[PDB]
Amino acid sequence: PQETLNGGITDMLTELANFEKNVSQAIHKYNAYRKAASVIAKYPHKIKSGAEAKKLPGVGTKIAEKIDEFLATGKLRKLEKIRQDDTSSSINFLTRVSGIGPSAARKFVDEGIKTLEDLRKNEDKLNHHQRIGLKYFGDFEKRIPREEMLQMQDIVLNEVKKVDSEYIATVCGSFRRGAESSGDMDVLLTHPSFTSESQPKLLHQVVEQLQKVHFITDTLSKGETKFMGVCQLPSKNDEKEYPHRRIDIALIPKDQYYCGVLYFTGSDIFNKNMRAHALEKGFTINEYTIRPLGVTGVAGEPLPVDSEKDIFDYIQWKYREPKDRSE
DNA sequence: CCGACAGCGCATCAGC
DNA sequence: GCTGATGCGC
DNA sequence: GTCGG
Ligand code: NA
Ligand code: NA
Ligand code: NA
Ligand code: NA
Repeated sequence: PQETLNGGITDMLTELANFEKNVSQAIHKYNAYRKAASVIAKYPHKIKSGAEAKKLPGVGTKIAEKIDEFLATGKLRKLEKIRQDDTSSSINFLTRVSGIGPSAARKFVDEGIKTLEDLRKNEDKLNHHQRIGLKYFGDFEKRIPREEMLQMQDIVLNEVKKVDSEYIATVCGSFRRGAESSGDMDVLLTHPSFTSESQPKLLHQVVEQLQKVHFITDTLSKGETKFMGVCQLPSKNDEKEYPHRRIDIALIPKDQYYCGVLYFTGSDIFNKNMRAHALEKGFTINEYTIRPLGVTGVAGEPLPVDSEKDIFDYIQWKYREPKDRSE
């Protein structure tokens, strides 16, 4: 629905969510507020009272009260107060830097480091990830047009195949469901040589090649199975340079690849439904495998999965195009 | 009433 | 030095 | 903060 419908309420709950996560370090309250904000964001009527809102799953007594105060006064005293709070607002803000979580943000503010400028001034107090996060603070908050995602995909698929044409790489996330923009790029990689029962350089060789053609520009973390870093499309020679983007690359055993593609394609709501449906059919589906459940609930050995559809077939679901997995 | 609310890789800390 | 915990991100 | 065993 139009954001003007209940935007004031959903904005309020999202702000409350952020303070719970970043300042109070109450992750479950953060999630409670987010869930309330989502269910309301989807509600196709302008809410007139807290009681009305309380009918929606995830909206309880306290949020109903807050909605009543917001409807009557156009604000919430508690939120107004924390907004103006120098320490709390700075803590909340610093967590926007990738690599600075609630613990680091609190420590920085405790010692008088409150702004990006302060961070810029205190490099030796930042770890590698945090320096990269500061360096690209603005770029990381920008979204990526699908057209750019397509150019990025072109490069990733090309270089992967160049390293070894037996690699399989899939760009997942909402991009794969056809979204018009992305927050970052999520690449799942496999190779027939690598199974759950079977090399510690399969990922490295790919990351290296992407660095050699100057696509990958920085590394946040790199192990044998997961890479997280930064990339940038080549500039059109005279055109303004593209923003640096977050890209993750994960190596997954071949026998677990398609479970991974399904999972990381989502959406999150689709995943919940498919997993439920799988249960009532006597299957357990997670990120890695689908397994049968015996009559007393004992999980059997993972079943053979050679495609996304193999998974749909097990639980008697008709195959669903990623474009159709909004829920 | 009171516990669940996901789980795991990687970088780094804390303890030995 | 080694192991396990913690912070962080997803 | 909300849900539910
Ligand atoms: Na409710
Ligand atoms: Na952060
Ligand atoms: Na953040
Ligand atoms: Na080849």
